[PDB]
Amino acid sequence: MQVWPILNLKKYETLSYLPPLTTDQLARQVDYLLNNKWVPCLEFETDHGFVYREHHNSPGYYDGRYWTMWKLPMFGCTDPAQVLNELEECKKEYPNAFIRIIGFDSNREVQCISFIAYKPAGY
Amino acid sequence: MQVWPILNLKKYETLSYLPPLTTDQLARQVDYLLNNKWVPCLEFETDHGFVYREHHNSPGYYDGRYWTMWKLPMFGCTDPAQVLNELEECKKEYPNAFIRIIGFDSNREVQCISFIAYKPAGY
Amino acid sequence: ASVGFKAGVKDYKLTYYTPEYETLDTDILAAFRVSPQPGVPPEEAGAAVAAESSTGTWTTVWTDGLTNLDRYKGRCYHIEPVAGEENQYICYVAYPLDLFEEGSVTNMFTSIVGNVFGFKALRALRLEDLRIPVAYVKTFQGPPHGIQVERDKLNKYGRPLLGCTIKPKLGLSAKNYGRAVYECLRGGLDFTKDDENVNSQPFMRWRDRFLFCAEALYKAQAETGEIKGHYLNATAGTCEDMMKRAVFARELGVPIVMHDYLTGGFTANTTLSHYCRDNGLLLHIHRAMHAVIDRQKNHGMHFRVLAKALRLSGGDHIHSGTVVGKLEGERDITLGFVDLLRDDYTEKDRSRGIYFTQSWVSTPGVLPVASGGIHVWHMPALTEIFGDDSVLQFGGGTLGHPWGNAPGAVANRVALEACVQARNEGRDLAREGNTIIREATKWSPELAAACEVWKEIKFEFPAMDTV
Amino acid sequence: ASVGFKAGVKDYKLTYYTPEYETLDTDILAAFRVSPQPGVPPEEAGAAVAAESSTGTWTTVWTDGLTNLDRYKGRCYHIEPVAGEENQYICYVAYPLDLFEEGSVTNMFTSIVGNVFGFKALRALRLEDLRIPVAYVKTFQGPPHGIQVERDKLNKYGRPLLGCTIKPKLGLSAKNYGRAVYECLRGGLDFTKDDENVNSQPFMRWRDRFLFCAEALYKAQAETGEIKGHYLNATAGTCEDMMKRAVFARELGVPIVMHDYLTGGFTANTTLSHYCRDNGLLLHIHRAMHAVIDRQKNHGMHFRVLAKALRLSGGDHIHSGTVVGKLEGERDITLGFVDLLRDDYTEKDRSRGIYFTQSWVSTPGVLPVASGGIHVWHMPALTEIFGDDSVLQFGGGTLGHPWGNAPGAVANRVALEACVQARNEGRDLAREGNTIIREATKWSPELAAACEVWKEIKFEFPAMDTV
Amino acid sequence: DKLNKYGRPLLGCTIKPKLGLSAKNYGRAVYECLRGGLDFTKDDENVNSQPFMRWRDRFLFCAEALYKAQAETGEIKGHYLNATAGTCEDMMKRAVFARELGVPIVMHDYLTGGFTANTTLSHYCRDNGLLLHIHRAMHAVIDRQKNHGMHFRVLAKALRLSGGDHIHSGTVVGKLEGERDITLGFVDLLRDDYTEKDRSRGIYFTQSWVSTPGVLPVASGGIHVWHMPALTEIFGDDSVLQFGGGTLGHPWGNAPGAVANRVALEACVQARNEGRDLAREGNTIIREATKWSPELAAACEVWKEIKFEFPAMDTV
Amino acid sequence: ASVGFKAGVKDYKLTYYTPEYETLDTDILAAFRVSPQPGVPPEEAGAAVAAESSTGTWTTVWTDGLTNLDRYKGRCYHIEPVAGEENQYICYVAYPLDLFEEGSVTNMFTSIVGNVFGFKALRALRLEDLRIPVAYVKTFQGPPHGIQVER
Ligand SMILES: O=P(O)(O)OC[C@@H](O)[C@H](O)C(O)(O)COP(=O)(O)O
Ligand SMILES: O=P(O)(O)OC[C@@H](O)[C@H](O)C(O)(O)COP(=O)(O)O
Ligand SMILES: O=P(O)(O)OC[C@@H](O)[C@H](O)C(O)(O)COP(=O)(O)O
Repeated sequence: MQVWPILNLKKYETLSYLPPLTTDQLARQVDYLLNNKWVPCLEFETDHGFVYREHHNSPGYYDGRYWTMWKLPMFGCTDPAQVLNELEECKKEYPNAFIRIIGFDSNREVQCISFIAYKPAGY
Repeated sequence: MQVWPILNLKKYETLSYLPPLTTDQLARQVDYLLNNKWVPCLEFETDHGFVYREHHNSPGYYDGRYWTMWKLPMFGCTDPAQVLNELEECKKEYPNAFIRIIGFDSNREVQCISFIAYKPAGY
Repeated sequence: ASVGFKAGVKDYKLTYYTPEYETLDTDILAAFRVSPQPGVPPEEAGAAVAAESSTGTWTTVWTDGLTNLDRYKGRCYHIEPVAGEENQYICYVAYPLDLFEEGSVTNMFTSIVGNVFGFKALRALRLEDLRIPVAYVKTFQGPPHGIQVERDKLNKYGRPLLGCTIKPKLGLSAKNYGRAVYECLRGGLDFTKDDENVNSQPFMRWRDRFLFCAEALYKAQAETGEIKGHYLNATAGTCEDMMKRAVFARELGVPIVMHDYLTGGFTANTTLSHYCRDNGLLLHIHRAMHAVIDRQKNHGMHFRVLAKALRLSGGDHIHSGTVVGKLEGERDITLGFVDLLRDDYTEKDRSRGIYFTQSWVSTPGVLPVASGGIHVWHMPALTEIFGDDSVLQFGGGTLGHPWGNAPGAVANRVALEACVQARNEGRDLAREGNTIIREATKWSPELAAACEVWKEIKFEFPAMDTV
Repeated sequence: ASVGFKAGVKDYKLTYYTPEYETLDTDILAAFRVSPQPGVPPEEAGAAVAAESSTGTWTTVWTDGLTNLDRYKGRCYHIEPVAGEENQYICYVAYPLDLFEEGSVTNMFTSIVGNVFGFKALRALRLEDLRIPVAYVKTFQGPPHGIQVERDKLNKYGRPLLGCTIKPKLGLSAKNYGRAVYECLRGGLDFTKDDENVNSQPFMRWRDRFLFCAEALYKAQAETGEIKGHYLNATAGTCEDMMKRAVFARELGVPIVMHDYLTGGFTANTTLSHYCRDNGLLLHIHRAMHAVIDRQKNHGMHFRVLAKALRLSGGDHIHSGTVVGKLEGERDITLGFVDLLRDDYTEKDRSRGIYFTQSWVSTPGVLPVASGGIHVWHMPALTEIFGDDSVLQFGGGTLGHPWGNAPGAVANRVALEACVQARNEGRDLAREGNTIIREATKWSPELAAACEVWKEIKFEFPAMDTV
Repeated sequence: DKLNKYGRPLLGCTIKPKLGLSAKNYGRAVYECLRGGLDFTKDDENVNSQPFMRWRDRFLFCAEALYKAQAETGEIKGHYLNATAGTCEDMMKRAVFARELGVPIVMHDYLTGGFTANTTLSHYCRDNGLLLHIHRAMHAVIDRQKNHGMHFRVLAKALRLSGGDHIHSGTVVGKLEGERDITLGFVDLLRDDYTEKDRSRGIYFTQSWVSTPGVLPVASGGIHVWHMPALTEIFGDDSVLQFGGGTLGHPWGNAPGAVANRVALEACVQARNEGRDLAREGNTIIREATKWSPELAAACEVWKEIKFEFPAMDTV
Repeated sequence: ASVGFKAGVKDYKLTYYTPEYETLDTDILAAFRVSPQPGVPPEEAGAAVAAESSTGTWTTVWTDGLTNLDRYKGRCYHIEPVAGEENQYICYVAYPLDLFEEGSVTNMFTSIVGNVFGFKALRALRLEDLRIPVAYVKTFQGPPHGIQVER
């Protein structure tokens, strides 16, 4: 009977309960994103990697959900290399940030993909 | 006339005003627990050893009352060694945690026993 | 079929003495200790009690024929003479469920205890017990929280709870009240409380008291790491004022309020109990004025009846006596009503004064509070008579310690944990009581000093109310 | 100046027996009948009563030094042995004005009567009287209307008011209750009333009762040309329910509501009294449960204390006994508290059990209500003992008449006007009582038939509560 | 958007036994399930306010527990607090305390409570930012038999109109009836803006919704880790998969029980996203995960042989 | 005393078929007309109805040990075959008073009729009658007026 850990066990939504993604696996999720014709975009955050409540406590309000946008959504992108390329450029500019890849479905205006792609050391 | 101390005098409910329990004394409380046919269970906490109020201030609400469960309640346990054994295993896995032994009375669904069994250094 | 109407007065026994009656499970049953005047026979005395407390009057009225009196009348169904007493009987009366308003302890008492104690034909009358049927018990909310929930909210398990009444009763200012509160709480007591008569007075107005006590309780809680509480008294002159005080306690976020249920009243108490259930406040109940009604064995109402009435109306704690302290309370009779307050089922047992078997259909239990003239040397007896589910209060016993409140609290908290450890280890608190306390004095200078002060204080007098 | 603090228990007499004290005009004074246990001397017994009902506890506490106890402590200032009794004294205690919350009868009782009756060191204790200082009397509203205003609103002058309790107590349906009400009212009675235990029950819910009784009272009023009223009972389980009932009575436009002040409580009663003052409703008060507290001469609280408490909390009528009926009530003691209820000033007079002189600073008077086992032959005694300012009620005495309610009412109204005319003419009701009634039977067939039925009914037994 | 959850079905868990637990014990079981990776825990449909556990004590302890698990994991958590009650007044009282605690979601039994009370709560939830989970307790008394009653698709349409953010829609593969085609038919009527007539799925009329938002279908009832690939395949990302016995029945307790379900699901999402066929490689995907998840492994052992297969009463 | 916890699914009849039970006067009793699927025996069909309408689920959970299930569980205490019908029985179930919210017909139905009619293991199910105990009847207001008052 194993006891599930308590310390240093922050998680990051979809796919963070699986073993770390190798670069092939990462590339495969971006392919899935592009194959479905969703628009990719990257977001990064250095200060508040996790949700918290500082300005309000009413139902549905949380601080820390919005991260900052890296450049612009890559409309018309079709080459996963282009996406992975931006990831590298962002990483080098913000080595201290959590970075995630999201994909928009403009038709339903819902993000159909969202997963952490890079985490600072210590995490 | 002695003045009762103010600093570093946190307490931990039942039995914490008595001199530290020797291992015989500890074993005796676990016997009392088992003799009454209550179910033992261990709980540990590393972050908030004491009650506090962060998410609400209405009557009866306090944060820090729930600790995390070590394994599962030991239903059917009858040997105090089994309990003291888990204590050792938990201590070695969480040397930095406060750990306590509780005992359930399933009939009334009330904890009839609860006492701190291990404290991190500095405490 | 509508026998005719014939004006005139006739014996109550003709209609209200029904020795063949089998009681229904929905009937409210009553055990009265009746002392008739010379020349008035038991059956008539009992029938007269059953009559005026339910449907009848002193002379025949024609309206009885518009209903079915057989189904509404209260009836004396059994009489048993009292051993060793002359001209004293225990008359049992059964009242049908349809006579009571649902959820109103006020209505139950207005019928059963309204006028019968003043009949010219009786010398004295005492209500000893009531069997409240489970169908009537369900129409009540009962305690706002009860024992289990209270321990769960305060995070306190495995030992009685310790409290302390600030003294002098009246006369302290609001800032001084809070100062005395902070010092008692930081020493290890779980609760401090307003004395029963502290409401709002020229020397200290309620809102100033509530405010300063909140600052003090929050300070002691931060210092010790244990949840603390201070009972804020909401007793007041009008329902409106009572609610005002409860509302500010809710706004401060404190865990417990208090009410004097008999001087305040059952109508006001039921309102506060419902409010407490709705707002998460624990409710402590004082029985101020009870001995005016329950002390004497020949006339009045026994405390067990008033304890049952409170569990129905609502309260999380209720003062229940100390047995060994300054106010009356015999051990067996006390253990009897303590069971009626905490348990779900208590079987008939005349040795403890319990005349009827009582079931509570899961109405939560009330925590009994031992308070009144007790001190450190009484700790083993108290832990032994009451057990873990009780609140032991020491007013003079904390504020009378030679070193002040904090050390006074440590003394009581150490004496109690010593008894709990000893008991849990197998020791006999009844026989090793003083050894356990004496042993603790070896490592607790605080306990030691208190032991010196009260070593010779005992309260032993013959009791007035015995089985 | 701050004498030192020395822990330990010491005699209460050292601080609370103060025989040299001169009472202040703002002090609340109390006369207790104390019966100490063997070995406990009067001074200590009295000092102990004064101590626990005000500022002290069982052992010395250091906090006394933060205040000026001399100004807050209650004190036993005089002890007088009881003639013919052994080991029984009347101890007088004075309580400073600062100990009480303004306008709260609940707080006054919580201090003076809260815990002292249960001391192990006393055998029995009885509160006989209280001198309420005029400075404290002004903090109360008192009766919502009072005698003068009530007569003015109802347009009734020159004779006692007549009322009638519908019977059987419980069991009638709402339409039947209204039918019995209309018939009693049209015969000449001024009021009909719910019995004290009629609240809201399976057989008859309150709103249906209030509604049908309004139709009935309005019908009798139109038929006779005299203002009629029916006391609608607002007693209930919670303050909320009580107010709901009072509010519908206001909406129906009826003139009077009713409350059981002791089973309901002082806190709920003060709320209703204020509501009645604000909405023009007359308030009738029942003393249900009083004999559980005031019957025995050795323990309890006398009715005069509970009558004073009601005049302060508020009520326009209060049941005060009949003297000659089925429930206890001695003539002299009764005339004593009837004066305390109606007059503005009553001088000390031990022959009637009045221990202190009482002033009311114009707090309106309360109308005493004689009810309980009385009938037409008692009319002269009742008119003679009580006078014009009273309400005489006949429940069985109206509904038990052989010809029904209307003729039953005429019987009582004719018997009363006969006594009023005779008295006003100079006749002596005490000596010519039966002649006056007998003379009326010659021209009132209704009175005649009632006389036949109750000619031999008397209620004569020794009294338990005597001066 | 409010919960910040995208790219996979949502995971929930019903606390058990249905009735009988005390308020402090309910919160203890809630904290443990949430910290293991489940997004939501919930009151069972019949947990309202009862002698063993009164509602206000439950709401209060569950709030402490959910806030603790949220701080530990870094993911937004929710616990559906049941507002179903006997009168409209009592229902509103419960919704109001949920709003005061700041929790994100309440729950209502729309058929036993009623449409009139449900519409009132739905409006209140819109006005106060509360998500509303709907239970269909009592539906099979009306929709089971093919010859008499009302089909569930009609009751599902009625709920999307009256109001609810989630609605129980069956599991197909679990302990309660639900055929695949008919289920996929009303799941489309619940989530999409337009569904064309299609008798093969029991849809008799073409239905348009003029942008009325979609309702999230909730699969709950006798499902476990081995059903994960079928569930992800039948329902897709927009669904809530609930495991009551499937979490509280894990041999190591609630936290490990939650990890088991969260790992099994992310494994299926990754596999699907990579191109694998969940229908054919279902068991391989789960089996592969057991190699690195001791938690999943233990659950697989317990339920390996549990299936619920009986003929259906309601067919096209 | 806390028998151990053993994960895994077991027959409902082991805990919920209690033919020896004497019903209490505070119990809500139910008469269900059950039609089981072929291969599912009456006792299990009835036990399954009693189980899901009160305290149990499809597999063993450890939390049962934190309470006293014996006092909360609903239980199938009697089964009687239906005359002239094949594979149809009347199963009687008793539910303890503590399972219901006072004054809420909504809660009574959510338990007794909430999910059981949709079990894959049953073909059809019908609730024929309920014995509402007088202790539960008193928690309701009932008709606003009733026959007598209305007339
Ligand atoms: O508990 P009851 O019998 O109702 O009696 C009431 C007493 O408890 C009372 O509250 C007290 O003030 O006298 C206790 O003070 P102390 O702790 O200093 O003795
Ligand atoms: O007035 P108290 O002494 O309080 O006593 C109360 C009685 O008056 C009581 O209300 C009564 O119902 O018994 C009177 O009925 P009846 O008129 O038929 O005798
Ligand atoms: O979803 P429906 O078909 O309405 O059916 C309702 C079920 O989901 C029901 O809520 C449950 O309690 O039985 C699920 O528990 P478990 O997860 O332990 O199986």
